[PDB]
Order: sequence, then structure tokens, then C-alpha cells
Amino acid sequence: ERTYDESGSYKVNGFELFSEGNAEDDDHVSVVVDAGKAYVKGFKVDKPVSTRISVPKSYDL
Amino acid sequence: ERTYDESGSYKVNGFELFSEGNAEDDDHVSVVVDAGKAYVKGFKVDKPVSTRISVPKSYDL
Amino acid sequence: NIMRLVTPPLNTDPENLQLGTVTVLPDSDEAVCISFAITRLSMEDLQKVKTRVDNLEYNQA
Amino acid sequence: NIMRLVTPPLNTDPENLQLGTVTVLPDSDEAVCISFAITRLSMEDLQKVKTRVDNLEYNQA
Repeated sequence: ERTYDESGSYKVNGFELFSEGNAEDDDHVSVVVDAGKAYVKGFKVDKPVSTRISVPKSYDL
Repeated sequence: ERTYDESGSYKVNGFELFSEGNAEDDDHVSVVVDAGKAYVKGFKVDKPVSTRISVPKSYDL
Repeated sequence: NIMRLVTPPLNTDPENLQLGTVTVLPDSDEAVCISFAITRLSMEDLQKVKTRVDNLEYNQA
Repeated sequence: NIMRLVTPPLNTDPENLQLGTVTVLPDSDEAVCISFAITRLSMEDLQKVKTRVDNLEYNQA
């Protein structure tokens, strides 16, 4: 509560975005989020390793 | 940990440097560091009185 | 939307911290990743900003 | 080094807070003491900096 009321949510380091295009599925594009640390809502969020996420491809016409 | 992540190391007050030249030894110059307060690696460092330090004289040719 | 007019979604949820945006090209494996994460400013950084302000007003004078 | 080229030692250890530098003249009791300690900036100081920025942009206009 004190941290959020003083400074709000902010990043400390890391959490860079990189595209890889891994072929897990032809209808998705893989994205890698690099390891980092941040304080969200006053709670620390330390991730030691990168997280992989995938976005669906755009087909709307 | 939280303080160092949010703000790093910083000084609050005090810790001024003053040269006195006290003759404790002919090969040294005495320097006085005034009392002060600081946060190093998040840990408070509160000193009530000054500290005397000495630097060796320069003789390199 | 078309690439000239596409914009990221607008959000105001306090519970989430935005790390960046990922743009996917229309019907392609390529994707553009940019990081817009809010990052802290330590006391040294703020002092450097203050020095920059001092230089700015000096140049103004 | 000679007085025209002498510089303080370079350090990047996070565990230490630099309070200042002491310069000793070649073969003399005299010494020059300067404080370069990183110091905090209270929210009042940051508001004053913001006001100074406001004045700078007003003068630019």
C-alpha cells in the first residue's frame, strides 16, 4: 500500500520483448519476454528466466 | 531490498569533509568526516559523531 | 485496422503494468516488438535531471 | 600524477556510497577536500524542479 501510494507501479529491470517465430503453430507467432524485476501494485514480481508467449495471427479482412 | 530497488543508495544529511592537519604522524594528513545519515544498499547508516581519517602523503616521483 | 491506422488497445486498469506492444503484419510471420515499460528513476538519475535543468537555464541566460 | 592531470580512482561497487574526494598536494601538509555525495530529492524538491521546467518552457514560448 505504501509503495503504490508513494511511487505506483514501475519496472526495475528486464522484460525486453524479442520475436522468435517458433513454429509451435502456423496460426500463432511466438514472442519471448526477457527475465526481469518489477513492482506491480506494490508487490514485487521477480522472474528469474524468460517467459514465452504467443499471439494469434491477424486474418480479419 | 525494497529501498535499494526503488531508489538505490543515497545520502540524507551530513558527512561533510574537513581538513584539519592534526600531527598524529608526519607522513599523514588528518581529515574529519562530519556526522550524518545515509542509506547504503537500503540499510540505514546513522552516525552520531564525526570520524577522523588519515590519508598518506604523496611521495611518488 | 490497416497498418497506417492501427493503434494498440487503450487500457486504464491499475492492476496491470504495461511492458510493451507487439504489432503483427497482415498475414505474415513477422512481428514488430517494442518495449514501453515504465521504469524507475533513482536519486542519481533525478540529480542528473536537475543538473540538466541547471544547464538548460544557463543556456537560456 | 601531476596536479594538472590527477583524477580520483574510478569505482563502480554498488555496496559503497562515495562521500567525496580528498586531493593531497605534492609533498605538503595541505589537502583539498570536496564532497560529491549523492543526496536525496524530496517531493517538495521534485515539485520545485517541475516548476522550474514549467518556467523554462514558458520562457521558450
